[PDB]
Amino acid sequence: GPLPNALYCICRQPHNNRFMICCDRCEEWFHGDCVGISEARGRLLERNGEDYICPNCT
Amino acid sequence: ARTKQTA
Ligand SMILES: [Zn+2]
Ligand SMILES: [Zn+2]
Repeated sequence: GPLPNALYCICRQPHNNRFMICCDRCEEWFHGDCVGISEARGRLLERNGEDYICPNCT
Repeated sequence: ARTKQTA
């Protein structure tokens, strides 16, 4: 699994136990609060199996 | 979508 000091997202910062979502087009991980996805939306997207497309990829 | 939720 990845090390705790790996970098992600548009912000180039670690996971830090923050809510994150993976882009199905570029495979990068994004902090929800960086890209506009609430935890609640994340819960729904995870359960409904729908793709997430990040801002870079839009 | 794949997510990580605060643990
Ligand atoms: Zn971020
Ligand atoms: Zn993307």
